[PDB]
Amino acid sequence: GLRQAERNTEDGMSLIQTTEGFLQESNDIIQRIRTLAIQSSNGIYTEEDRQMIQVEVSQLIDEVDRIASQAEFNKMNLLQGDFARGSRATSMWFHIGPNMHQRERVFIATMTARSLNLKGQSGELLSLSTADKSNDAIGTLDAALTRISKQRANLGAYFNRLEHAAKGLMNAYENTQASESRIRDADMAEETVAFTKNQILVQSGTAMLAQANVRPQGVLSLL
Amino acid sequence: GLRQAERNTEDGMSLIQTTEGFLQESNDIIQRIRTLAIQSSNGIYTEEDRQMIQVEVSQLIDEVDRIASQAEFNKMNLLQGDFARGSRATSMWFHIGPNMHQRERVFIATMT
Amino acid sequence: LMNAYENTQASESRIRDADMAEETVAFTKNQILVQSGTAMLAQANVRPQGVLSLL
Repeated sequence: GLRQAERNTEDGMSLIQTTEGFLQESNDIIQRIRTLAIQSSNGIYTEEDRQMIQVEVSQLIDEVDRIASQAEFNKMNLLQGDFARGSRATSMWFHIGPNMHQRERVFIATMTARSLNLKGQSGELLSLSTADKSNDAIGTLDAALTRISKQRANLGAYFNRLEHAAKGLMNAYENTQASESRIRDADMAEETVAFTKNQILVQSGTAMLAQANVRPQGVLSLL
Repeated sequence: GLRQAERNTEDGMSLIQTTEGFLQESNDIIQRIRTLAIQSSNGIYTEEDRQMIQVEVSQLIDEVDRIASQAEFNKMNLLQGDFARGSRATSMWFHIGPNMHQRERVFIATMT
Repeated sequence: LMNAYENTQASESRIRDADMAEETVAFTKNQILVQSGTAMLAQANVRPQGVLSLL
């Protein structure tokens, strides 16, 4: 059980790292969006230039949604929110122990464009078409960065806890294996000594028996 | 009696070794929270940063409690205080000897 | 995609690739046990040889 639990913990660690992998790209894209919004707020650009910036924003919000709906693991989509706090669809657990309910729960919040305020509830994207609604567009991008960073911090906490659990599982496995060996495993030297003593005994006994069969022939001389 | 007592000694020794191995990782974790606390005391961090490192703090405290409640031996928990000094639940005696009595108590403090 | 590739390859190696250290340890233990077992079998083969001294 300890060996299997160590393996399971290390698999879950791999899962956490592969989720943080997509989280990194999401963070970088949101940061680029914030830089573009800072640029667009300037008063020297006309409406056409802001429209080009909006084309860029739409194009690299679409792939944010792409990572949200495609960041996957072994036949499990991760960032859709199936393993969120209030999610009903499913729950994610790690069996990190060798007996009964030695499990743990891991939460991954929604990371779709809707949840990050990059997309409206009706499907409209965050717009940089004019200065007025692009000046406050930063006020949603910093919140999106904060949410992404908070999820990353949660994932890192799970990472560290799973590392400590794996090390402890390995130590406990070694100690328990040693303890079991000291009870079931046989010491070769002492058992060999006993076997040699018994072998000498059986040879002596069979020699003495064989010489004991010839004892009663002495009476035959009387006849 | 002596032959069996030596086996009793070595199995109690194994139990002690297992307990120490369990406590090792808890010591390391507590060191980690101490480092995190020293980091958090700085005056440049904001409240949200302190909260997000408190996330890791909680994810370490629950690990400590998990280790305390799950560190087990042959059908007996150890770190939960069952074998403490004032503990009423049970007591531990190692029969390191070939005749009656010759037992020695071993105390394990609560680690919750 | 490159990041996902490296992470998923790490996971696959985690699940399938063998650890040479522990495998070598087990192999060594098994072959020592094999040597001891064949020595004991050879020794047990000549064990009933002491009976014929009675004849």
